[PDB]
Amino acid sequence: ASTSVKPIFSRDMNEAKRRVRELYRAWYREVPNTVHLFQLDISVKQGRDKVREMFKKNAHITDPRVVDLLVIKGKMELEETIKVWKQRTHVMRFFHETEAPRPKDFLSKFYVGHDP
Amino acid sequence: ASKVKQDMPPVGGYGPIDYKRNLPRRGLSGYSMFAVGIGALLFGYW
Amino acid sequence: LHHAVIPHGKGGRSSVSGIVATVFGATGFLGRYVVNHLGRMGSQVIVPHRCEPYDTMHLRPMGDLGQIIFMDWNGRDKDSIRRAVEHSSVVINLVGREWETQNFDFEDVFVKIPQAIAQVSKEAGVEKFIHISHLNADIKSSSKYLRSKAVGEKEVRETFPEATIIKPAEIFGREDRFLNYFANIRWFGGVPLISLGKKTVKQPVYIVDVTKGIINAIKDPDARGKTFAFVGPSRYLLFDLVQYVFAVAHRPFLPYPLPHFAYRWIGRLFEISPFEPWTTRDKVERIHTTDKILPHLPGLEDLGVEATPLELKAIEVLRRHRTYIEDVQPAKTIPTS
Amino acid sequence: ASATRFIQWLRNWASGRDLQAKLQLRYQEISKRTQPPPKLPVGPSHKLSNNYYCTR
Amino acid sequence: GVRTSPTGEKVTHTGQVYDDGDYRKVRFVGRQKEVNENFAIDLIAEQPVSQVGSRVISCDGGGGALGHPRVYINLDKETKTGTCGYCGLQFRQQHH
Amino acid sequence: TYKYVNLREPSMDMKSVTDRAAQTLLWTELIRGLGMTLSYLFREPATINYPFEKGPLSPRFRGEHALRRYPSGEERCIACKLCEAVCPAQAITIEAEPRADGSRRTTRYDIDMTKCIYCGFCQEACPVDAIVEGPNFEFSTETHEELLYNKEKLLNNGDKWEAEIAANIQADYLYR
Amino acid sequence: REKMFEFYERVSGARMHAAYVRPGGVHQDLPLGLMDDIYEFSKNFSLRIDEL
Amino acid sequence: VYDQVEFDVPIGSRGDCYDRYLCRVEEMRQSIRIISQCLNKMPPGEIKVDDA
Amino acid sequence: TRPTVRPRNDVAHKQLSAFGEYVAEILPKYVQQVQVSCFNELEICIHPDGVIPVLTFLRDHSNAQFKSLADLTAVDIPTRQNRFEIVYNLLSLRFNSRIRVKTYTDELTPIESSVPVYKAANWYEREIWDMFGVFFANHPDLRRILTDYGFEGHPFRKDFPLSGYVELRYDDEVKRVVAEPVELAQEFRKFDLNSPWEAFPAYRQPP
Amino acid sequence: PTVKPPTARKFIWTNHKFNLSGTPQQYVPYSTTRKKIQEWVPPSTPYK
Amino acid sequence: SRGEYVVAKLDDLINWARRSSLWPMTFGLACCAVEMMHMAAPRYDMDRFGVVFRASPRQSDVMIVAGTLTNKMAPALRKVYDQMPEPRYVVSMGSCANGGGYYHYSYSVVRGCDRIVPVDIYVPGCPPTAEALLYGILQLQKKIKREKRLRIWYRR
Ligand SMILES: CCCCCCCCCCCCCCCCCC(=O)OC[C@H](COP(=O)(O)OCCN)OC(=O)CCCCCCCCCCCCCCCCC
Ligand SMILES: CCCCCCCCCCCCCCCCCC(=O)OC[C@H](COP(=O)(O)OCCN)OC(=O)CCCCCCCCCCCCCCCCC
Ligand SMILES: NC(=O)C1=CN([C@@H]2O[C@H](COP(=O)(O)OP(=O)(O)OC[C@H]3O[C@@H](n4cnc5c(N)ncnc54)[C@H](OP(=O)(O)O)[C@@H]3O)[C@@H](O)[C@H]2O)C=CC1
Ligand code: SF4
Ligand code: SF4
Ligand code: SF4
Ligand SMILES: [Zn+2]
Repeated sequence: ASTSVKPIFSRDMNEAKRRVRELYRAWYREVPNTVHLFQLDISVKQGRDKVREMFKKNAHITDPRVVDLLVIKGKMELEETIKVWKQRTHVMRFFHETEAPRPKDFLSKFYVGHDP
Repeated sequence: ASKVKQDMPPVGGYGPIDYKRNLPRRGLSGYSMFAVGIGALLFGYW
Repeated sequence: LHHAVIPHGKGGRSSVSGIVATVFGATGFLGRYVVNHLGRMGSQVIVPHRCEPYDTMHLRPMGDLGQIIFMDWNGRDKDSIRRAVEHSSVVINLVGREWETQNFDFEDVFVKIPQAIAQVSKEAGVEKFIHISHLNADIKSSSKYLRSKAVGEKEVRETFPEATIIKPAEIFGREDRFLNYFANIRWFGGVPLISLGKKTVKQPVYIVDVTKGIINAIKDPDARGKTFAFVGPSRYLLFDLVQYVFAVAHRPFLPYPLPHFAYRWIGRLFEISPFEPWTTRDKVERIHTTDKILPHLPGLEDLGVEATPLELKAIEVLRRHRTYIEDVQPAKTIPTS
Repeated sequence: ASATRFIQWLRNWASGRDLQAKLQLRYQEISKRTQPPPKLPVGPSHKLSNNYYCTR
Repeated sequence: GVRTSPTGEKVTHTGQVYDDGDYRKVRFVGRQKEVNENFAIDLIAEQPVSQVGSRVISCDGGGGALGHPRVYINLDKETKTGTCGYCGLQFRQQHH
Repeated sequence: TYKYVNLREPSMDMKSVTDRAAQTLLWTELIRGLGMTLSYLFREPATINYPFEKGPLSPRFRGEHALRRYPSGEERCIACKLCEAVCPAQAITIEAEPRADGSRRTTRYDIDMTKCIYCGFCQEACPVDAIVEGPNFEFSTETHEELLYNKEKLLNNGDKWEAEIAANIQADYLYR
Repeated sequence: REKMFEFYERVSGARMHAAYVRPGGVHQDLPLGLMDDIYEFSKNFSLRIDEL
Repeated sequence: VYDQVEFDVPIGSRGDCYDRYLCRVEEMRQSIRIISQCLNKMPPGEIKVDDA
Repeated sequence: TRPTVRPRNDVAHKQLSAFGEYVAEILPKYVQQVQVSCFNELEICIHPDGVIPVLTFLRDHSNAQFKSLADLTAVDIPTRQNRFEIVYNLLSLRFNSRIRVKTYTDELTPIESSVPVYKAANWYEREIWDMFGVFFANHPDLRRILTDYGFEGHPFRKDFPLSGYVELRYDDEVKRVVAEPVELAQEFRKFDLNSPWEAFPAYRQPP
Repeated sequence: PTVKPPTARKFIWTNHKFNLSGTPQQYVPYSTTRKKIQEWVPPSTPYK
Repeated sequence: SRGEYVVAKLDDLINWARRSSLWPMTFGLACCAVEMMHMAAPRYDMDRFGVVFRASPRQSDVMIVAGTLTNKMAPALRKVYDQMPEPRYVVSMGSCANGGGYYHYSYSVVRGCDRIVPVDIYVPGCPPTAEALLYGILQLQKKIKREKRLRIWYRR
């Protein structure tokens, strides 16, 4: 039927989850080299927490093909970092250091502008 | 009436335009060059 | 609010913050950070400068088109001050010098100039005035710098009663003359210290913390007419701090004792330079002044700023001083009050 | 164009060509910078009859 | 023409002028406010009315193809002149 | 039709082999290259003495923009906005209203000269020859803000350059 | 190249980005005297190639 | 109108940088040869389609 | 003939039509539609499973010999279930002819890499992945090629905004180039240009 | 121009100016339109 | 024999040397680099002004930004600027470098190189003619001639 689709790499979520955990391990081990190689001012703990935050925001996916593309993109991102195709500016773009904290409560948004 | 006037080639066209490669022949033969060089050495040696 | 100063946008480069700020002393260490924070949110910044225009070029990329305006000014010309403030809603005085020149002494930079700016700003109808003083300002201090700070602070409060006075501790940062000062002592074999760096406790504050505190003061109606003290989170012994500084810079640390009299001649010896001295008597007296504890004054937390630990930012400053495992060894902190 | 005959001979011999007949600098052979006005022709659709747009 | 506001700033031919409390006039300190002093509204008014002897007259702005699209102006009303919508020249029918 | 650029087999007789040996050992073809650079040394250089001398241009040259007037001094621009619609870079910003005398005239006419690609489409589109690209190309500035032209700047350019602009239009309008 | 930039400028008013060839033909007809100057340029160009 | 002009296509034999250099230099000569025909065969008429 | 009207070439139109039927007869498993345009361009529309077989036949068959891959690109059509149209433009030097082969895919369905057939396809498929987000299976080295490192999104999708979501500037406080949400001093001005009157009756669609 | 002088116009500059960038005569951009929204001005007297 | 006089004449000397020996680092990014190359070519011969054609970034005194600065390229341009020894100047050549130009509204383009580096001269055009660029370089020379580094130092 219309639910019978072509897979990317994983035929079901359990196969997809294995790839997620393999990608997470690769990122986890890369952070110490990245902090040293790019001479970042963040700690290894900060880098690894940022990695965990990025994986968590996609925890609600249940479509294996979507998970496949997330892993494919995550691996491209890792390769850019390991090969030093990125510069220090690209690595630090995950941390939004120059962006002021936008308000989140109703009142604070009400005082500043019109956006919800 | 004023006649039409626009940029056009002159009556009879333009003259010939060269385009083929032209690298002229110069100098002496190999025999002549080596003869002059060897003659210079001998006079210098003498 | 006049219709041109109503804030619009989302706080970015092309937004309208509604702030129109004249920043005196914008070309120095603290000034560059203040202008950058004003520029980020789309403020109109007027930058009077005494220096060459070439020396202000680093400020130009900090604002959207037309948002940074440069004017000539002279500290002794009240008309040049008036031209620069008469359209502003806030005036920030960051003017200062760590040494005296033939043309300007500590009384000029810290007393006469701040009073002239305050008086002209009041007459021009400027609403807010922010004046940077010093935590250790005091008329009994051996440092002439710190004595002038105390006198100037009193005159500003009399001239512009609603002024916000900020009294920071020694400030560290990339362009600071604090951590970089200690790092550059290594450039000579001797590493002198009054006593042995003991009897001096320091509470340095991070440059960005001071900048956020100043910016938050501009936006805070409560802050008008108050005096703040901006200090870091941890108090340190001057010996531990310098030892930590050398450890982060991967340098060999060789302490050796000295009293003030033998520490004043070295200060005098480099005061002979026709440029920024490496050190001076007054600089040594300030460095060896214990940082005052002033619990009757509000601080960074009253303005919603979390003081940044020195250990989190020392590498940022001192990485360039390294010769070419990160044990680091955090410096020992005096027990908190 | 203003080179002496000696310099003309020298550079012609060095290059192996008669450079003077094809100078790479322009003199008076170029067209006037003021020209008489043109009168440009009109295309085939400039007609007063048998010219309905649906035929073209 | 170019008049001035109480603050001393010149008023443009479009009527623009920063008011007393507008900070934006700080951009003119140590520099100048570019103002064009040939107000077209005053210049076109200096032109005299053409008297013509027909009900309809045409204007192309002068200079043929260097002017504006040719328009035809009705001159039946005797309580006003006929004005060219493109260049502002005025025409009036003589007698009738 | 086609030709071979490099399909000649060298002859292998003494006369020819020795000619090539002479070239290898006596550097003859290298000496020939020296002759060409020596010949150029004695040619007059092509350099003009800028700014006292100027590169030639034509009446069609597309340079700094300007707004024009009629001989009476009335503005030509009647705020049709054809220029703003056609501008490939969206470099033109226009606002308009009835003037005091009822005329249809702009109240804003801005060109961001740092968005402009100097294509000349605006002057092609203009039905009344109001906006033109004049002959000035020497208007570099020290600040970005100086290149954001408003209507006052553009009218001043028209009054400044009209003498030359009119002559250039007179020279090319029959090609348009 | 500088002289061929002049041909670009004389037909289009720009030395490089002419925007001259357009769907339907070209923007403007050649100015009078241009073909003569192109002839004079082309007459001497093969010598320039030979020097190269 | 490229099918109304006469020119030759230069062809290499070794497929290396030198043969590609020779092809480009020879293509410049052919362009001069084509320009010569364009100057002579330039017709009169309008320069953009007569369909407004 | 009419001086302003492009002349038709009926011989090429017939030749391309006959060859189009030829292709459809030989690969019925994959060919979904064959059409020839009024300016004589042949398009073969195929099921995406037929990429390698159809391209291989067109390259290697004696009566085809489309040795050159002129171009490979994608088109985004959001109204379709399979929004992405993948277009292969091939050239035959032997028969001095061109052909276009088209297939489709959605955001989650991989297409087979044609690098085995045309090594030219390597970078073209990286560009399609970068600009449209279409994944190509078994590509030797699939990664972004045109966008900035770490760039998020696929900017040639019809729903990606013209000016993007982020912009760059140098920040003096952190001494580096930083990325921030896009703000424009002048918003891009959308123009509504379409005439409300139909221009081309020949292309009218049923109500 | 000594042979073909330019046509005279009343509005043409009689005094040409060179590039004024970097001087006090430099051009400074600004919006040439008037304020678009008029704000309500409260009465200058107490309610009662 | 005042110090004002000596400082005044010493300023003129160093200003003369610096403007008379301007070594550019041309950042040829796109089309504008072609016109920059025509400024070095024989007709204009920038070298005759003391402006050497191809100079390494280590010895350069001025960076010419000739073309579109994309986001992917902005970090590399800032790196070159940071490595230039002082005194250093930036000339922004052409619409793209000035403010984005034709590509101002693109997702991938920096809207003017003055978001990345401070710019001393803006040269308008798309591209500016070789002569327009030369005019801009000569404008930078006069800007250097006006510098008063030593006079300001003397009055500190
Ligand atoms: C009686 C018998 C007596 C016995 C003695 C008789 C001896 C005479 C016969 C021998 C003649 C010897 C000639 C000496 C020159 C050396 C020759 C040589 O080595 O040149 C060949 C070299 C390689 O040539 P290539 O074609 O690339 O490859 C060949 C190898 N597979 O290629 C080169 O070296 C080319 C040069 C490379 C550098 C090019 C840049 C410089 C060119 C301009 C130089 C101008 C002339 C300089 C003269 C200065 C004089 C002060
Ligand atoms: C800064 C500039 C200073 C100059 C100021 C003005 C004065 C200019 C004087 C320079 C003289 C050299 C310039 C002219 C060179 C051009 C002449 C030429 O092109 O001849 C080419 C000729 C033919 O070569 P080709 O076509 O390959 O033929 C091969 C088979 N026949 O090839 C030949 O025939 C070459 C024959 C000579 C081969 C000699 C090999 C080198 C031997 C070294 C001896 C050096 C002696 C001179 C050194 C100086 C001492 C006086
Ligand atoms: N940095 C610290 O550790 C602390 C700083 N402060 C105070 O903060 C303020 C700024 O600190 P910082 O920015 O480090 O000082 P800087 O020396 O870094 O900058 C000083 C500023 O004052 C200007 N200035 C100095 N003298 C004069 C003068 N005579 N006439 C006109 N302008 C003058 C300078 O301009 P030019 O560039 O033209 O010389 C410069 O812009 C000062 O008031 C300082 O006392 C307070 C506590 C600690
Ligand atoms: S020249 Fe082109 S880009 Fe510039 S304003 Fe005119 S139409 Fe727009
Ligand atoms: S300049 Fe011309 S095209 Fe543009 S609005 Fe004015 S009249 Fe219309
Ligand atoms: S400004 Fe114009 S010529 Fe220069 S790089 Fe941009 S598009 Fe090309
Ligand atoms: Zn009219």
